[PDB]
Amino acid sequence: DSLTYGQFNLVYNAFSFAIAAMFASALFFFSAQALVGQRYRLALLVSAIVVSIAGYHYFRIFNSWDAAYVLENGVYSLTSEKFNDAYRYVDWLLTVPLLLVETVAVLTLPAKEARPLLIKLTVASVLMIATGYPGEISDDITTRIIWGTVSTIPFAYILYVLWVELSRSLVRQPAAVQTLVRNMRWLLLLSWGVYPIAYLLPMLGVSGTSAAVGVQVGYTIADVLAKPVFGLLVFAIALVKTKADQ
Amino acid sequence: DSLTYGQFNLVYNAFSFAIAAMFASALFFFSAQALVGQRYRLALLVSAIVVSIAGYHYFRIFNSWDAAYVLENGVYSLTSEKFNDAYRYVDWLLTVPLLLVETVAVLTLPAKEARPLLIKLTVASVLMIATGYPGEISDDITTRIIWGTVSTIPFAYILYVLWVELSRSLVRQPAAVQTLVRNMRWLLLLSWGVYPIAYLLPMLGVSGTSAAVGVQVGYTIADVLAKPVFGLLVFAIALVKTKADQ
Ligand SMILES: *C/C=C(C)/C=C/C=C(C)/C=C/C1=C(C)CCCC1(C)C
Ligand SMILES: *C/C=C(C)/C=C/C=C(C)/C=C/C1=C(C)CCCC1(C)C
Ligand SMILES: CCCCCCCCCCCC
Ligand SMILES: CCCCCCCCCCCC
Ligand SMILES: CCCCCCCCCC
Ligand SMILES: CCCCCCCCCC
Repeated sequence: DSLTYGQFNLVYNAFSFAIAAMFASALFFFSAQALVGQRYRLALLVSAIVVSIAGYHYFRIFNSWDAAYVLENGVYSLTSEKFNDAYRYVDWLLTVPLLLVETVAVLTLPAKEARPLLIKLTVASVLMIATGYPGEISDDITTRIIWGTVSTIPFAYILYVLWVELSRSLVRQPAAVQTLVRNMRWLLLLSWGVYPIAYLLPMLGVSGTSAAVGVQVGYTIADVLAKPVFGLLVFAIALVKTKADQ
Repeated sequence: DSLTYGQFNLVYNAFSFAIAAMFASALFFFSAQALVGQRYRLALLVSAIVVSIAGYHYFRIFNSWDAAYVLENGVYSLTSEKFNDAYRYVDWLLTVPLLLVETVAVLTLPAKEARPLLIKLTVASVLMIATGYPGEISDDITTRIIWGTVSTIPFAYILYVLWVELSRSLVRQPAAVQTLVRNMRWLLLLSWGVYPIAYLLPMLGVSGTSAAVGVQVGYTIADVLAKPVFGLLVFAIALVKTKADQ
């Protein structure tokens, strides 16, 4: 249905803020390669690639939102072009595996262990995103609950596996490294937890237009926390690891 | 006069974006003290203080803008509470001298030279900001040109002195340090140059409401470039200097 002034702007502003955050962080992460040792530059480069891809999609998402509504009679009425919910899920399919690479890369695990860990996590993320999409686009609450519950299964698998692997990497490492890795553990858990909570809004009653606004804003803030903010923690780990290698 | 939908939002969004950028960078700069040597932590702390103060004032600026207009008849009409142009100039009076401290602090000059350099630059910045304010608030174009031209005199003095001092600090320093200091020279010149250009908009013809929107947006983007973005360059210099001290 139609959207109020404040509702259209909240999403409009959220997408504009995301474009700026992704592209500005892309420049930072790319240049920050020169501040860390050679062994950790791949994690910085992948982080720059992640936010560049997300920045491209938020540019497309911004245009899809702008073209979906029209200001008339003091409100925003729905136009003929429907909002493209697929841009975000296509973005997730590409960037979430890259986020997993960035995470494993800064920990410097041996290839015999890093490779099967990455495949299992990447396969799980594809299952998570693929099962979430039909529930995301449904107009039916029961359907949204069923697909979303299925999507929680690989979601819990990824977070459990990453918590254990990050905890196992702590051993022997210097104290400054250990504190950053422990805090990366929590930022991963809390930022990724925003997504299913935001997915739950259309079923907590409330107006359907208010729920749809909350979902779009929630996913956007979550993307900012899980990609550029998370990337800053990866950058700090690379700095301290570079120093420990003297 | 009254403001269109898009005009009120552009400023509304600009102030919201500034609050987020200042407070998020404040947390980063405060914590980044732990990534640099003890001799450079003061520059990081002052940078955190700068953006915390600016964040407070943009919170007050955001509320003053929100309270100055009211949505009615599909437009925004001017309310009884007038917008407070003084918040920004009071903010500049406090943070610009602190920005000058941050700049001198990361260069590690001796006290016999750092102290008189800081006093002369601080006195010039007060003169620059104080003479600019009467021209900023005038409804008369001739008055805006006269006070603004006077304000350009200490403005040019500050930029000339900082260019020379930064250039003189280059000597002997390692190659990685020298490139960052040269780029800090340019970011300072270009970011500070946005302010008088934005000040010029109300005299290039154009609608008065469009000019007022452009001034507020221009100053806000300039503040983001000259405080948190500039602070990231200071942080990089402190990182490379920490390493050169081995
Ligand atoms: C950069 C983008 C990222 C890190 C995407 C994260 C997405 C999730 C963690 C997915 C959450 C979902 C469920 C667990 C609940 C059902 C619906 C989903 C797909 C949103
Ligand atoms: C963080 C805030 C900063 C760095 C403020 C910078 C302000 C200026 C460089 C002042 C510019 C002005 C003139 C040179 C032209 C006349 C009006 C002014 C005050 C805006
Ligand atoms: C850092 C590189 C990102 C470049 C983003 C370009 C986005 C172009 C969108 C074109 C849509 C037609
Ligand atoms: C980082 C500390 C900044 C705290 C900003 C608080 C702003 C409070 C504004 C109160 C206005 C009444
Ligand atoms: C669905 C939430 C999964 C949380 C994983 C955390 C595992 C910690 C166990 C030590
Ligand atoms: C008003 C612009 C002042 C520019 C100062 C740059 C000085 C460079 C001379 C070497």
